[PDB]
Amino acid sequence: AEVKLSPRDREGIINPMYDCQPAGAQYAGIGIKDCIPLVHGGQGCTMFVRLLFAQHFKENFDVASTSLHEESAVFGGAKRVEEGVLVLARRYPNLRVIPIITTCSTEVIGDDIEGSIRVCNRALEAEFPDRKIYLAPVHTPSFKGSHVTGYAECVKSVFKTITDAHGKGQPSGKLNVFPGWVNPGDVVLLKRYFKEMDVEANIYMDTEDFDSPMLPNKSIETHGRTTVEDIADSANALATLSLARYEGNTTGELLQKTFAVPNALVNTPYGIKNTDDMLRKIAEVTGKEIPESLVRERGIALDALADLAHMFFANKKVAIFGHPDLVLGLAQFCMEVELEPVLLLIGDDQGNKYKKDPRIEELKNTAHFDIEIVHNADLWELEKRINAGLQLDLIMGHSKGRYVAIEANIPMVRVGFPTFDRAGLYRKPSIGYQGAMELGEMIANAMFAHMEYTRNKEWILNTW
Amino acid sequence: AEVKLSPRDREGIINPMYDCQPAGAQYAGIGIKDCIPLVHGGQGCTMFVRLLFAQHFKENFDVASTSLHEESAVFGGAKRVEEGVLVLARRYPNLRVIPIITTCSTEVIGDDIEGSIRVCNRALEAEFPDRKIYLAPVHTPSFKGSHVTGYAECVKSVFKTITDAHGKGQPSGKLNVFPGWVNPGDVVLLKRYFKEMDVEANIYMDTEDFDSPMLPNKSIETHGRTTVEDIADSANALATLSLARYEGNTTGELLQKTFAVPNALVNTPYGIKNTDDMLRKIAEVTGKEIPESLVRERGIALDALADLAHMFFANKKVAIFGHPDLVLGLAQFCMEVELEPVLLLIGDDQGNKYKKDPRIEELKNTAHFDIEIVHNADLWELEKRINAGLQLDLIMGHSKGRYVAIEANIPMVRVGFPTFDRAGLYRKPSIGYQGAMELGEMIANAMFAHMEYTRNKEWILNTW
Amino acid sequence: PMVLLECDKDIPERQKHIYLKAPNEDTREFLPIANAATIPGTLSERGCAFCGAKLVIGGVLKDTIQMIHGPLGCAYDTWHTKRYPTDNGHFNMKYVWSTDMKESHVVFGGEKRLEKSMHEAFDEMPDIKRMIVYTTCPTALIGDDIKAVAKKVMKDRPDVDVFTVECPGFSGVSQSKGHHVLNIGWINEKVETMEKEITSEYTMNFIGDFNIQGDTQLLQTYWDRLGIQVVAHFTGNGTYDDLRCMHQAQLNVVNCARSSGYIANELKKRYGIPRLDIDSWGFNYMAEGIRKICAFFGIEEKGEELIAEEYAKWKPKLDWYKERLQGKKMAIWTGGPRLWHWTKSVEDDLGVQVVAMSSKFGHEEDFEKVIARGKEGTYYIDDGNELEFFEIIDLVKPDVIFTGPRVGELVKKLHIPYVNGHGYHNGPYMGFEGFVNLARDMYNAVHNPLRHLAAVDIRDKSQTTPVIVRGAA
Ligand code: CLF
Ligand code: CLF
Ligand SMILES: [Mg+2]
Ligand SMILES: [Mg+2]
Repeated sequence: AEVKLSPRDREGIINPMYDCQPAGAQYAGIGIKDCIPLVHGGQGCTMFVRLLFAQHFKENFDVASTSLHEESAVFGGAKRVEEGVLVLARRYPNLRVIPIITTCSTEVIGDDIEGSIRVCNRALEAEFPDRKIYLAPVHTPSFKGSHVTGYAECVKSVFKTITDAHGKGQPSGKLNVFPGWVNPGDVVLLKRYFKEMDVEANIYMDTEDFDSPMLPNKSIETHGRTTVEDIADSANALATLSLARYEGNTTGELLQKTFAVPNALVNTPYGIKNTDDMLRKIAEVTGKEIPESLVRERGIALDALADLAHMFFANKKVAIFGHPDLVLGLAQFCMEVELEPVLLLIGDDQGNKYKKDPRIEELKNTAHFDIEIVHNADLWELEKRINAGLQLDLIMGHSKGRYVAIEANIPMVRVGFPTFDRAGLYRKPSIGYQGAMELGEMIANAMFAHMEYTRNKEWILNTW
Repeated sequence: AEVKLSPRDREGIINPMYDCQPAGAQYAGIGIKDCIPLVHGGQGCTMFVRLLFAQHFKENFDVASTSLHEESAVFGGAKRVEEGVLVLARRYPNLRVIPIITTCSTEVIGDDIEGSIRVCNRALEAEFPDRKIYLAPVHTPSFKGSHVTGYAECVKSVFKTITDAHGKGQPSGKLNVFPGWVNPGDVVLLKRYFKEMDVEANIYMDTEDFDSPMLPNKSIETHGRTTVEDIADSANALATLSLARYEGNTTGELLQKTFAVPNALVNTPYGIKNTDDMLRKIAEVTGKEIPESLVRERGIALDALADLAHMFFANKKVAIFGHPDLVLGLAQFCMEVELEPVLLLIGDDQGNKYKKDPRIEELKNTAHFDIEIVHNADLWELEKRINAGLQLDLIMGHSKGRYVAIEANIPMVRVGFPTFDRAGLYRKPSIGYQGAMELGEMIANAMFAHMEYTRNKEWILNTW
Repeated sequence: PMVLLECDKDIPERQKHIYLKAPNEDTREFLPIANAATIPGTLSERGCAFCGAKLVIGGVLKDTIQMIHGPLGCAYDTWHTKRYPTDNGHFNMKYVWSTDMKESHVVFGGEKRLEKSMHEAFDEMPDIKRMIVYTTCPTALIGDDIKAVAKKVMKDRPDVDVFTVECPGFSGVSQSKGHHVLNIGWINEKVETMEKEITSEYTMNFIGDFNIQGDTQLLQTYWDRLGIQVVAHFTGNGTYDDLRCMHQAQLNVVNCARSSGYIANELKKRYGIPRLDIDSWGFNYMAEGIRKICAFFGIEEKGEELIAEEYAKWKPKLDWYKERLQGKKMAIWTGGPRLWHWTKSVEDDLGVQVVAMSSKFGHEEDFEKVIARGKEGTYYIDDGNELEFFEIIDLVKPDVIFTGPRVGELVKKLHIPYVNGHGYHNGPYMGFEGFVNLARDMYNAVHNPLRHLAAVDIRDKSQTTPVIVRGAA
């Protein structure tokens, strides 16, 4: 049967799937301890993204603007960047890292960000001779790529900046791990996996503490845990495990080229097989055995999914949208549980890469139903297909697609980013064995509630 | 404002909230390693309960019947007990414990269970010289109490039997913990709390492995983990912590009277305060400090619940049904999050006890809205009150109430036993700090889906 | 006096933006500079001019394509973020449109890309016949002539009408410039291009209300009761064509004088339509507004009947909340106008003391109003930033803060509850019923067990866990 790749047939967008590159660069930066990204452009480019992160996480994250105004848009914005760096340093005495993120406006007018960084480094060295602030140029014009590409670009620039400063030294015995754009609950699960395997690793970025407590001492703990030192130590790792081709593998490639740290790109670990293959690669690189505890967690997940697959999932048609690593990985997970992912939507201009993704051939060789993969897609592409008569049983995607599912009376599982219209999702893993279990149970529970509300054999939920 | 206790006003039952005593005794017994309960009565008394456990857990549990037939109804059933014990012992060489559970039939006809036990002990001693099988008489007429009472009775009888055999030994340094009738996920949570507090404890019964894996070697691991040796060591504990007045406290009282192990009954740990008070009690009896990790889990819970309480929960009217310890505990949790539990239903004839429960006073002094507590309730009492015009925003209860909520179009969170009409609930904690957070989130998500299906301000789920 | 906060020692220009009102001062000597440039790198709360045009005003309309000529981010960022329902299924909140600008368009121009996108949008939704096109940062910089494109599209598509707004984000210093450009362009290009049937002796426009959680729909129940025809709402639950008829009204009633005073002023100048400023938040304020409207039209008795009925319905609940909120301290950290709409109404009707106020983008006019109505001992902050908010919390110790959700989530860590001062918690908040709704949310936010629980350190042997008693009106 056939997996066909097709582009959106319209020039414009209705209902964008992703945000722009600068938004993704901000997301990368907020995972770094003692980091406040500085977004060089107009004020909206900062404030709307701070809101987006508050929608997903229900937390505040600090990001600053250079406040480009009309004078700077006409005569150049270098002084706004320079002033913003100094104002951050003067008011935030613990600040260590400032990714300086460009926008459409400051790409169009040609501001020389590397020049402004030289100016700022001299000014900071003179004003604060006992501090070191790392200024990383992040070139993220919004008229290319998407937040996915901006995330990858920011990670790569920040690693290049920090590792250029420190270089290679003592071998650390640790893995570098780039999970991509995942939730705090994903990072929790990976930390547990590595602990149970006795494998030391740094996870870039460590966003576990984004789910921060309300504490009796009123302290604010909502910070990235990845430090300058952690980043610098990437040059000394045993190996890099890159879980996401479009969300950090290019940093693993840079560390391989610069420092001879071997990069191992694996399929993103959605579902059982992809998790098995990630653990096999960890055991190969480290020489550590996979522990019994993971065989058990695997087995618990399979037991749970088996209570659902042939009863409730078989032959049910699914559309999936989100980040490309998530879409392709979830399509593989869906087929393990007898779902039929017939429509996959990926939301940016990177189709020349997607066509060469090995997971497309892996789908070609396991699917018994046609699959349409729309690249450069917007969410109108989904809604239009449903209007034209595509029969879906389930949608998997982020919350900005909610009205499509609501109006079409299709159950929808919230995955990826942002998931603002349900509570607690950022805490639940989607990757790994526990994550496959949790995803499968969310799917069933969404279907079950839909059978009740629609009175569709609701009586059947007794002795399954 | 008044908290009023009233009985069901009808003689008959429509839609019973609980099963009978022997079903609870069975539940107790299946948590013991190398235990097969023997239910002395007709065949339905076993088979229907084995089905009920398969509905809740999606697992098989071994329980045998004495297969009472017409001859035994005329002449007595003792020979059926005695044959059943031997046939179990002959065919299950690793069997160690057989609670012999009576039913309505065998209570009415007066079979002498203790006499049959003497016969069987002699026969087993002669036939299996190197084996010890513990036969516990469990008197559970179905025409009083309920499965709550039967669980309590079975735990007590088993404990009496095994501790009578072994007596008091060397101090263990451990706590005995009776959590009552809780899910595997609740047991997982308590194990974690004790580990984080460096408190050694036996949790009776340890049902974590009811959520068993599907393993490459095809092994069956769906067993209780509480062993004979663990029960016998109860006599040597430092203290007993009883979390459920109606579900195990009487065994903590037995161990206090017999072996001078001091019993501390605390409120069942639904919500924040009750969990706080539990942990304070543990600290007091063990002299161990509450760890920072628990302060942080509490704070994460609080932070999650604060995203919900005043926005979505305040002034919303709730009905709760289930076991008495769960209903009273959940009512307290609801009030912490600004829900209004206006109707509490408790499903058995133990009203004379419930009128003395200190948590009723705790409600009487905290509530600002009238609360009706209906004891000896059935689920028709909920339906009838809705039909007469009680306005509810939420129901919390077990799955046998599902059609009340479905037909009334009221969102329902599944708690307690059995929760067969949603996937995976047995693995999610409801007690503790993590449990409070998960309950709160389930509530919110149920509300959110309801808003979508009913088009009730569904646009509001964006920037909360 | 003007205040130099500790966190501002290195940006001492902030002193001119922060007033602490003290006894006997001539307030004329202490008016914060407002509507000035933002200081880079401060974590100012300000947004951009495009936001003020598309998100705040234009996007409220129920029947109009919102075509954002720019790269995709500006569109993504203004979608799923507002709470302005309609009576047509919330078309306005379900969709956003972009021209998806790419590098080729930056280099060689984006006018054809815009043209094609506009035709596509009209083709994909053939029932929708109205559109607003907005420029964004890059499309303004490259000089695309969107007015010309729109005239070509209207020639090719006689069924449509298109309005254009040149409002890149870097224009002005905040959202405010977007308001201004939209207002002045709409009066100049679209008012007086259509008429509608007049069905009442009494006609008004209601200017500067954006139907947050149904505020406009709630107020409409008053106008229907009074027999007054609203020619146009600017722009809550509104239509593009209603706004083309605004010159027909006898009276302009203004709530948001900040965003929408411009058009009221121009309608007065051009057409002679008087401008009436009211407060549509606040219980006693709403009665004053209805009495002024009715005095203008000579329908005083009708207004008294409405007011008497609403007081009988809602005043007892309001007073219940007042008894329990009296003396609580509040901060308001919003765009600007709500500070002057709310400082004295919460004091008069709920007994609440507003101790700190911050405006993202208010003008000096808005400070004149807020300082006139506000208390001594209160801080008045223009273009506040995050560190300042922490210092102000230390100084005034609020019981509740009305602000946006991200700031709400930050101050939660300090055990300070919030109410969403922008999108509301459980609104609407305008009118009589709405002030009761506001009060309820404030009460539930402050009288919340979770706050007391969060203070308890379970490791402290001297501490127990409290039980708090609440109430309900
Ligand atoms: S201040 Fe305002 S929101 Fe910013 S760009 Fe300018 S009009 Fe728009 Fe747009 S695509 Fe992304 S979000 Fe920006 S970098 Fe450009
Ligand atoms: S074999 Fe059949 S199901 Fe059994 S009792 Fe007899 S008719 Fe009934 Fe009833 S109440 Fe419980 S389940 Fe029993 S112990 Fe009595
Ligand atoms: Mg199972
Ligand atoms: Mg949080």
